Amino acid sequence: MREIVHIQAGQCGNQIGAKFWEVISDEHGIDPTGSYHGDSDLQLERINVYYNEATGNKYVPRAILVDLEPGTMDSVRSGPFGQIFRPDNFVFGQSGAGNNWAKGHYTEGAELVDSVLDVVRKESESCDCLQGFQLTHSLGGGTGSGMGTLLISKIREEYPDRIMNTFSVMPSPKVSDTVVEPYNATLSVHQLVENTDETYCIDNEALYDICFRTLKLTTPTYGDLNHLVSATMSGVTTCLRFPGQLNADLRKLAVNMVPFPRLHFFMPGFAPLTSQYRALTVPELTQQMFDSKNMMAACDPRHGRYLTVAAIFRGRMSMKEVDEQMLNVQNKNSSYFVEWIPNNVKTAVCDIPPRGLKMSATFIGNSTAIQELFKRISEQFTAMFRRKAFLHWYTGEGMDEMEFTEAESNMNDLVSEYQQYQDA
Amino acid sequence: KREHEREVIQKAIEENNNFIKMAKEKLAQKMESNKENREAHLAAMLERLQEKDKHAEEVRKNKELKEEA
Ligand SMILES: Nc1nc2c(ncn2[C@@H]2O[C@H](COP(=O)(O)OP(=O)(O)O)[C@@H](O)[C@H]2O)c(=O)[nH]1
Ligand SMILES: [Ca+2]
Ligand SMILES: [Mg+2]
Repeated sequence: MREIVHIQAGQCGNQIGAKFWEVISDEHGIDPTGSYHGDSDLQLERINVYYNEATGNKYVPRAILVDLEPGTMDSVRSGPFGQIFRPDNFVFGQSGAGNNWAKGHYTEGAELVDSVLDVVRKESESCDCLQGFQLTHSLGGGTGSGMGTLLISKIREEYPDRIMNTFSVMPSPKVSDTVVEPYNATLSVHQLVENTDETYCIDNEALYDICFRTLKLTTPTYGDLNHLVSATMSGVTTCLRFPGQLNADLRKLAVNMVPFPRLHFFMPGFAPLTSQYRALTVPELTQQMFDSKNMMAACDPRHGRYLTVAAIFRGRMSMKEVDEQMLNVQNKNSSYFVEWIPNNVKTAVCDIPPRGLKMSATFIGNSTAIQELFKRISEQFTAMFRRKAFLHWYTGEGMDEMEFTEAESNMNDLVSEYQQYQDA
Repeated sequence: KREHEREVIQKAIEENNNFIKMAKEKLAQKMESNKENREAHLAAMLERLQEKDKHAEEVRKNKELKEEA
């Protein structure tokens, strides 16, 4: 009974978080009313990891919904699986964050953070053995970015010995709401560097490119982008939700994936990405899984080296052929895997496939090429900060320019740290 | 970090209050200074008119002196 507490904060965190619960509830046979209607005991074997069991054999997600505006959470409550969430787990304010990290982190979110921690405490007290927490949020806004990192710092203070995991959506000018997104992202990244054990870097630039270039969607929407995130989130949590031997819990995943404490930002990948009835072979899954076009971080893996890799295959397939194909990719491209971490690629297989697919593969890579993402944010940050542009939105909330300078230096140190192990 | 969080929000409160304080004080200084200036201009105007009245009394008094002779 290794429970995980889920938190979704802000517009992006709740919209993506809602889709995630919609996807995995279908995989576990849980209907919108919380009643189980599956046909396999494998669905309920690890059901308590994400779901609480209530009176009447009801499965209530262990999810806490946080926002500084009621708008998105009202849509979630009126959505397909809206009624499955615990009503007391809806914690929301009214002022909003205005896409401002300072408002979420220092002024508006500070007023609300204690009430969120009360719900976190209530959920944790009923856990037989709490693994830790997973947070879904964006780094470009105000609530998920500012208040989300405030929650992480306070949760770590109250639960220092638990694993902190995040799905963090990186901003991009291609899919952009405000010009201040590089400011909010840079401030949030330093918080993640210190206070998370695992962060899946989901880049809206990559999601847009996959929808446009690969899926042939001329005008991608957020719903189209979130479909890729839902599939990715389901894949990366497969080892947590189903019986298995590899990366079965958050801490064991962290031990396998994080060789250095600050370098814990992962590149996720998914296959297939089909724009559909054709069967996909095991060699095809492996090639697409490692292909840059299937990466969700918009970083070129060939520009860096893999520190560690986690691979998950879902469906009824030949595990012998899976081992052969996995060894084939490593042996044919060994230059992109660091030689000082032997056998850094670990492969898991799950029998239950995702909805609508016979075969699927999920990629989790700790590559030094993720520095390209942080360099991109750093360049956009500096372009404005050198002229102190748009800073008044933040100094008006009590922040000083020195805090921005330290955040800028912290991320450049992170970039330099990645470059250290790419040449070693 | 908790100490820094307290200092940021207290800094935002202090700057907002100081802005309100400066706005209130600047306006009160302007309204008082304007009131004194306008009253001074009206006082100068009335004083000149009173001096005209004093001149008129002198003129009329001067006529009575010559009428006696
Ligand atoms: N992938 C994805 N990104 C989103 C979504 N909504 C907002 N974003 C991104 O998140 C950033 C805005 O943050 P947002 O969540 O709206 O601000 P918040 O509600 O105050 O936390 C921008 O960079 C958007 O591109 C969504 O539904 N899906
Ligand atoms: Ca208030
Ligand atoms: Mg928004």
